[PDB]
Amino acid sequence: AVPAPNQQPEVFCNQIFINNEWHDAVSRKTFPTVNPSTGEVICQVAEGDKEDVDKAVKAARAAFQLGSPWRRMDASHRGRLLNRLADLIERDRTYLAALETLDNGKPYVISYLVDLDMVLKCLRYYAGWADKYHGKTIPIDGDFFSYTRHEPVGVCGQIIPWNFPLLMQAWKLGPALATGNVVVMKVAEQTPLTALYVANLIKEAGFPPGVVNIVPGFGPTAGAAIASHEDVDKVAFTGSTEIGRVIQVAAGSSNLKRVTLELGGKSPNIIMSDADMDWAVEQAHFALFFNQGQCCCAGSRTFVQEDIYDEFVERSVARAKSRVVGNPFDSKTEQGPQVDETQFKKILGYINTGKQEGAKLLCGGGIAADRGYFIQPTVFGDVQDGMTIAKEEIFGPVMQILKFKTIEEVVGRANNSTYGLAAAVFTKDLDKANYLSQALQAGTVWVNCYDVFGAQSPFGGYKMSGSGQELGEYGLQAYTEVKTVTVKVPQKNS
Amino acid sequence: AVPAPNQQPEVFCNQIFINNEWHDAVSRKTFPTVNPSTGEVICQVAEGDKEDVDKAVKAARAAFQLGSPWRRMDASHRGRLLNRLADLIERDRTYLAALETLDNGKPYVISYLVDLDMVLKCLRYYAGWADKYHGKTIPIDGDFFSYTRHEPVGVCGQIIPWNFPLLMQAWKLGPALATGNVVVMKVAEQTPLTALYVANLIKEAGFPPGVVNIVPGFGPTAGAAIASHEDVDKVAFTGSTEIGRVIQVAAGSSNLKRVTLELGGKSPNIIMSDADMDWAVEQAHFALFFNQGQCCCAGSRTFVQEDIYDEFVERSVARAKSRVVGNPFDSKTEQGPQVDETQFKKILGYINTGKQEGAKLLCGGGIAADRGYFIQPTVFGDVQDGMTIAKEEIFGPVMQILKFKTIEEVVGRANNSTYGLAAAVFTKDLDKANYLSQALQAGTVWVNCYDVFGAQSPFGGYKMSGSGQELGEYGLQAYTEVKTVTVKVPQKNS
Amino acid sequence: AVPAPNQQPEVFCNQIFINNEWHDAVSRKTFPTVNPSTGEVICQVAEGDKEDVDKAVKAARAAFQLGSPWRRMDASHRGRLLNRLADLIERDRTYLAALETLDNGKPYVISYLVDLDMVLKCLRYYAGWADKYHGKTIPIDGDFFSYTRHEPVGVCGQIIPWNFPLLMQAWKLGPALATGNVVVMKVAEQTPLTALYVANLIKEAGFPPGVVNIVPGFGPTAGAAIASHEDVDKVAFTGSTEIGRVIQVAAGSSNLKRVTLELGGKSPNIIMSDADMDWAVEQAHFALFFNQGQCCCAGSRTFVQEDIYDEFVERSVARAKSRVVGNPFDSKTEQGPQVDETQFKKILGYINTGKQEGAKLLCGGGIAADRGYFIQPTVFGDVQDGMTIAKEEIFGPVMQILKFKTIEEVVGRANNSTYGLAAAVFTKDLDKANYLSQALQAGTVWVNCYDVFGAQSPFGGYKMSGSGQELGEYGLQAYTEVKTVTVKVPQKNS
Amino acid sequence: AVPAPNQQPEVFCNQIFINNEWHDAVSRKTFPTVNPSTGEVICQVAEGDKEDVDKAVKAARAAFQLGSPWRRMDASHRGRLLNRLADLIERDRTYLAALETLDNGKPYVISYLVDLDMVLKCLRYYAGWADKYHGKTIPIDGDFFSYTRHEPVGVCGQIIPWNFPLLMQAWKLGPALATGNVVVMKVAEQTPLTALYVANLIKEAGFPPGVVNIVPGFGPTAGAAIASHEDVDKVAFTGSTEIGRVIQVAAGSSNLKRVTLELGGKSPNIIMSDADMDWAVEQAHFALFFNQGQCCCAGSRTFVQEDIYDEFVERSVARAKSRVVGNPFDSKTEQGPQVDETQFKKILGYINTGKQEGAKLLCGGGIAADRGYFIQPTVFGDVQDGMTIAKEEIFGPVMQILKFKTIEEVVGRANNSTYGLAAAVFTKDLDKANYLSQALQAGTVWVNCYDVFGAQSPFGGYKMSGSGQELGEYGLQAYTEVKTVTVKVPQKNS
Ligand SMILES: NC(=O)c1ccc[n+]([C@@H]2O[C@H](COP(=O)([O-])OP(=O)(O)OC[C@H]3O[C@@H](n4cnc5c(N)ncnc54)[C@H](O)[C@@H]3O)[C@@H](O)[C@H]2O)c1
Ligand SMILES: [Mg+2]
Ligand SMILES: [Mg+2]
Ligand SMILES: [Mg+2]
Ligand SMILES: [Mg+2]
Ligand code: NA
Ligand code: NA
Ligand code: NA
Ligand code: NA
Repeated sequence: AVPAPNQQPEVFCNQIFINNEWHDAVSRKTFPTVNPSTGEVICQVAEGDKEDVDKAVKAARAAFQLGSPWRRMDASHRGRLLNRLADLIERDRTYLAALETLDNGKPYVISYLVDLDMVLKCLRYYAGWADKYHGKTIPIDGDFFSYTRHEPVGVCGQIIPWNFPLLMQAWKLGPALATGNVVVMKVAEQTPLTALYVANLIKEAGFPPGVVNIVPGFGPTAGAAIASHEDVDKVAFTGSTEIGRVIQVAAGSSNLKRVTLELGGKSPNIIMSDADMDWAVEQAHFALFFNQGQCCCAGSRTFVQEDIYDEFVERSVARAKSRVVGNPFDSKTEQGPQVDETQFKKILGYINTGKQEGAKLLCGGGIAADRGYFIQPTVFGDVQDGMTIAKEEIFGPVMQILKFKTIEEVVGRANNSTYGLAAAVFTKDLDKANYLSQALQAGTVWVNCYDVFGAQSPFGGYKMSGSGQELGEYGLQAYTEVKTVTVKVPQKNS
Repeated sequence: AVPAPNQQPEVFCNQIFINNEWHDAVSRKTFPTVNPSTGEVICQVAEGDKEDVDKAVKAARAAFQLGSPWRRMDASHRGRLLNRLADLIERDRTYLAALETLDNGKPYVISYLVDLDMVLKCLRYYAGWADKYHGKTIPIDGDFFSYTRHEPVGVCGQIIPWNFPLLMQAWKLGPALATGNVVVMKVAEQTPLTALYVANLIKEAGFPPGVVNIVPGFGPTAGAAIASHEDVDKVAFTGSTEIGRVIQVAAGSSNLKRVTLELGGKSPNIIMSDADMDWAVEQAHFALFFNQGQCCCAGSRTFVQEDIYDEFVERSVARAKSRVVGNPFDSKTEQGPQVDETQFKKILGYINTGKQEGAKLLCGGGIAADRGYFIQPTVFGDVQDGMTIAKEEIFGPVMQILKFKTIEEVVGRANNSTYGLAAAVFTKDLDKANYLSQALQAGTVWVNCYDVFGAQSPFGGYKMSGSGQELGEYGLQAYTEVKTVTVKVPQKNS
Repeated sequence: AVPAPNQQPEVFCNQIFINNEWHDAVSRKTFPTVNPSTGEVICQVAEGDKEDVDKAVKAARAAFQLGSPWRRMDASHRGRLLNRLADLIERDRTYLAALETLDNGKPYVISYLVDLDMVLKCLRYYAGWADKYHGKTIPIDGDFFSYTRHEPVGVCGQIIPWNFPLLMQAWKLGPALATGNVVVMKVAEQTPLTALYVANLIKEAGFPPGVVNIVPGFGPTAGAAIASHEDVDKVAFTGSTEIGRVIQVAAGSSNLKRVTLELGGKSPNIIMSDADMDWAVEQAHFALFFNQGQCCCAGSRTFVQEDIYDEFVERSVARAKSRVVGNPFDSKTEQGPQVDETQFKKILGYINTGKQEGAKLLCGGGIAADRGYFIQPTVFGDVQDGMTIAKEEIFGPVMQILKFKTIEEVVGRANNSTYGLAAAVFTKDLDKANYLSQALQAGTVWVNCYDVFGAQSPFGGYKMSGSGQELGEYGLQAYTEVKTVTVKVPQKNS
Repeated sequence: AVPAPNQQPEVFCNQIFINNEWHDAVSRKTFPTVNPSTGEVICQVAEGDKEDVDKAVKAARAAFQLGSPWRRMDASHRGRLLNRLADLIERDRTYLAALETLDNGKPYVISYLVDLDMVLKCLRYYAGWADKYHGKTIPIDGDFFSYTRHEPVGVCGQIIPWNFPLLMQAWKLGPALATGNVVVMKVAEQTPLTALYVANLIKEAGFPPGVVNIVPGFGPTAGAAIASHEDVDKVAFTGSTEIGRVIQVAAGSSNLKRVTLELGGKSPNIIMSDADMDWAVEQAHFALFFNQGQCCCAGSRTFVQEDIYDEFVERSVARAKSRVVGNPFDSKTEQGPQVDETQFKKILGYINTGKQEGAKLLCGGGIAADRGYFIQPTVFGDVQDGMTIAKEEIFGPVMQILKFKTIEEVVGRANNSTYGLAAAVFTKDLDKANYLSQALQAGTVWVNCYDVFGAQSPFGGYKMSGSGQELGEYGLQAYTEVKTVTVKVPQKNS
């Protein structure tokens, strides 16, 4: 049961958030954010740059000073605040889901039942961790008492993408705040609105001024200002592999701040001959097409055993042809438009490359509408490992189906990639499942399912898909500093 | 590759071990220990009673005094001592394996390749834990610094059975010593020899006097004296459910000492129709017959799906008929004699009980030799849940095979038992394996295998099979006391 | 800011709670609960006995069946339910604090700002643990995949005392429900009201019928029925050392159910010569007199260094003389009446004993009013270790002041006790603090403070003060069963 | 008791170690390693460069292949191998200590009693961790079974400095090998010998070929090749802050390999007026002068409270003047030469800068011998924060003594640094110790002691002193990859 959406939600926040106050950019400049379903400008938003980042960093540093309200606050109380924030987001769920759809393009039904639900679950999960991430008392040699304190890392710069605006903001705020850090967040230029509204809720929840600061703006300006800042202790980045390299170099060239990266992928989804056919087809469809194909862990290489290849393909094509593309506010819409014009064109370019290289176009392949950035659900069959569409992240509704024969063969082909974010295996056999989950070089391996995320389970990639993890207890590590205190004692006893 | 055994190993230790020295019982009484393969007395052993236990507890208490060598010793050094003990045991491996077989009856090849290997692995595993079981620093509300110290419980009474003499001794000493406790061990009257020789190695390894004290003797005397002692802080017991009750009652009626119990079982081994037949038959045989059937976790209820029942039974009977029973020092021997006359008679009684209640005797069913306590591998078919042989622990070479139709049905039947030590499932299906491992109410569930123990994995029972665990990190909990220290500080900061 | 109390709160719940419904006792019998401030009957409460306990256990067992709503519920949702209960309790905070004061006797200001605050913080802390108590994946030897599942123990019997009705209920429900167990709680006959009202909130919060069942009644009847029940998996008991022994014996004599105990103490509060005089005096007063002296961890052995003894005593006597005893609903009242006539007489008897044995009566020593169970704040000086009042738990407003000379002396005297629940050290010296905190044999050692509890920090005693812990992560151990699942795999790799 | 050293130990290993074999550099080029006590060449060593690093990486990658002996080896066995390596190093303890002193310059007595002892303790500690670093089973929402596997990161490049040759190699190999990774180590050009001999012991211990590969050579050649290698998964660097930046940039510019840095510091050692004078003076001396002042965590900023400044300085000067500088093989020698000519000159330059900026030269200040690189123990008084010697790491026998008045003041001055490796506090006061340990921004804070390291306690820096940690359980995090496996199950239950 989904409440009727306001297809034209009002925008209340569109400025820079610092010290719980709204500010215009120092330059007074603004940039437009577009509704991808219509191609029309929603509103103007303050264009933050270096000077604005500097103001935000100083406010974060001030809020992080020893003896400040945020530093003195009981850990259990930080949890109370995260829970309060969640309650506020839930109060405004119908509104936020509509705003998310308007700015991003994803179906309102999904924004409401999925994105918003996950935001709530993630913040409430981390609220619980606030007073539970213990340090240790260590039995070192000699007459000493030794223990560790798990202290906050400090001023954390967080740069997020546009595919899951509210969820990415929650994935970053949750562990950072639970562990007592202060934040300077740079939201994506394509989707800054929902995050800004949440900042209003952060203030309402009672978080001390300076604890969370949000600077909307571009990458080479605001984003780079955060990465190269001399007083930013750590930077968490989620986005393209290309910018990930830029971020790591900026950190090494500035103050050696700590860096964590969540990059893209070209995740293999392996269908063994003994899989449940109906289930495997629907899951492989979901694996690739979810969120207009704009998922880092999208199952973009669908490997199907030869004995079931023909039937699997035939059913996959039928499902892709039946997928409803249209107005994201319409309850029947399964697929909305791509996020912007740049992405829209990039996808069309990859489709053209697929055709040129000899992949078999089975359905779709072009624009789905005259207005907005809509693309038809596209399926390529007989894809080979050396093809561009089999190697590069398309980030669109373009499915690649490859044929294989043996389990030893598919392991090697699946692993022959510079990416290692996720992978999946569909089979009824115990031994095959264990053999594959162990052998696949990926941060997450799903068995008989796909895109199953939980605030409790970590999500991080291997190889060039990034470093470190998000969600779960592991997510707390990157936001913690370890201090060992070793005290001389009169006579140590067990 | 097994070294030739000395079939008549000399006995060097047969007294009470206290403060690293050998003592006769205060009464000067001795008891004979019998070789179960011949029915002849090996030698006499000091018969410890209450007064001897009192001496041992006082020695253990003195060695646990604050400032003592054992209390001041670095945790890493306790690990060094455990590793040294393991090296000494390995040096005398061939001798210990033969002495184990002489007093217990198990095949020398098994004593050498299994028992001794597992003793070495247990001690070395625990040596590694000595300096890694950390306490915690806790983010409590207010201006305080709060942390916990993981201290030793103190004087630990350990009462062990006779089925795995050396191994049970190691399972008890490993975690207790790794955490800095002191021990008063009461070994089984049927198999005291190997543990007394290890005491000699404990002294040789460098353990301070009083850290380990061993008192051979009977149960209602020496064992009860430990359970009811006013200065024993904890008692660990492994044996019959019946004596487990007496122990817990003795603890409650004396000084409320902490108690952990490892009792018996009637473990269900479930063979689904899609299982690997050959593997399942051999493993089911091993699951029940291992160690002359004297295993707490013996797969004494073999449930077989109806479609493969006939074939499974036919193959199980052939395997049981081919099992070689004889002199345990002979390399061809698969099964030695039962531990003693009492058990021998108990098993014969159970065999007769099975015949009387209508179970189908398929093979064996009688005495296998003139001398010693040898029983023929026995298999009962068409066993029903309400039969006594399907409910009570026989602890002998007597197999029960039951027929079932569905997975839902077998779950209920397998769980309808007052015991819950272990269980197993043989199937090739992923979902059946996961459905069963979750649904089975047992401490350990094996999938496509049986009796697979690792020093790293915990082992404990559910229901009336006991409480607490042994092996792994979990085995350290019962040997640790948690002290919280909460300090007022000028101003608490994250 | 404390809201004006309803000095005569209406009673809405006074029956047996089973399956989210109210029931009279099978016998139809009821017992009166008295207001300790007036000595008058508040109302009648159903008198649960064995047959009632039998009904509650059956309800709990049914609610725990595999596939039930409580068993299938996501761990995170158990957390949501606990947070909801907390919210309901906060909504009815004013009412609950008043009802607590009416049935128990403690000052309403304290019930509201201390007890209710702690109930909320306990339930909210444990709600956060629901989905965070992980099992392990273990690198066992050989070609196997081994892991542990932390499952609920099952039907947990919880018998609680009268000193902190609401808090004791929270301390028990929090960890038990966070881990998915079902409960059959037997509240104290002296204070059954507030717990019964919370049962109504449990139902309102949405917990499935049978998850929490409450049986008001007497000890030897309802309490013993739970301890000896054949289908209760675990029993947690908080109360007298005497009954603790009965519980452990009942468990061993019945079904070997798991047992944890929290008994009394005779906690030493050590004031060194360099301590802050003013702080130490107020804290020692608090340590002993808090909650009408009805605390298990009361600092009932105040050790004071000779050089500051005279001054400390002088100041301690003045503070005791100024302590306001009267109507608990009056904002000026610091000390309410003792819980009942039995306790009232026991305390007066101890005071007589103190005078007979030569302790120096410095103030108080008699009845404080002709109505209710009020006792004057009493202080005994020059107390010696061998005195009855220095060894036995008085549980009243009777303070013992002892003189000592050296640090080695005080450590031994503090440790020369059958109890070991808590201890405290007041000093400005680093080394003295560390020397004492390590040497004192107590579950909790406070430094420059007393009675500092946090939901995050564990609380459990040493020696005869109990076994196991409550609060913190450690509290989850006793409510968890560990299952090892070991699966044969094709080829294990790191 | 230290065995008499061989003052001219023979060199057995001086080549590149790959696949358990010795190779000359592909270019055939060699470089001389100098004895810092005489200034003479000890021997030539193969000069590894990019091509050699390429061979090492291929060897490491081949040893890491799924199905390889190293990958299939039981975790417990990796522990056995580390323990065996430790035994071999202990067998050759006397020789190794001598060789260390010959190549490095530190006193032989220290090499034997400190360095070798810590190497043994480090390796044995990590051997224990091999089969104890568990993954987790997670209670995620929905009908799924989710767990994590802690897998090795893979090919780890390790670049180490010259101050503690053997210990640095151990600190690196211990955690890397315990977690199943493979190594390509680049030892310091100034001290390559001991590491190369240990490589021989690694082969003897039984480690599979290619698990550990050592490439002696220069930094911009061999070092940079590892940091920029496309097939190196992680790089761990210990050294100058300047090269740390180079490493991080090379990583971001190459394959986004994971990076951990262990840089220098300017650690504050704070002496409060209530400190034990004699203890504080000796410890402050040790803090700074240890290992020729060549310690990253050297107490190079000795803050002394004004009331005790004069006496402290006076006593410090006396101690520095009596410190014996000479032949490291002579038992009376407390300080040997500096590692090389470059360091020797840099230190002399800093002493010159100290005199020029107005620091009061109290003793020493020049060359201590005609031969080798010996420098007189130098002490500067009245040092100000803005001085060069007060800000830059000198890495020599040059002590800075600063005066302060208040605790609040020293906290600010101590923290006003770009570094944050360590700090110390000398005081008898409990509150002062807790106030400072919390307030100091450093990875390690010692209280009434200095340079207290334990294999159990983690060691890592804050700010520009590095990221990540070494030693303890924390040291395993950087060498582990986390894989999440999420499996669809029929019906999840608690
Ligand atoms: N859990 C097991 O691994 C295990 C082991 C051996 C036997 N059992 C079961 O026990 C049945 C009977 O064998 P048992 O008589 O040798 O077992 P048991 O319980 O009597 O003896 C085991 C240990 O406890 C000591 N003990 C005996 N009476 C005692 C007492 N009153 N107080 C304290 N300690 C006492 C024994 O001397 C021995 O050391 C077997 O047939 C089998 O079913 C179980
Ligand atoms: Mg870009
Ligand atoms: Mg018996
Ligand atoms: Mg009573
Ligand atoms: Mg350099
Ligand atoms: Na937009
Ligand atoms: Na025997
Ligand atoms: Na009452
Ligand atoms: Na050198």
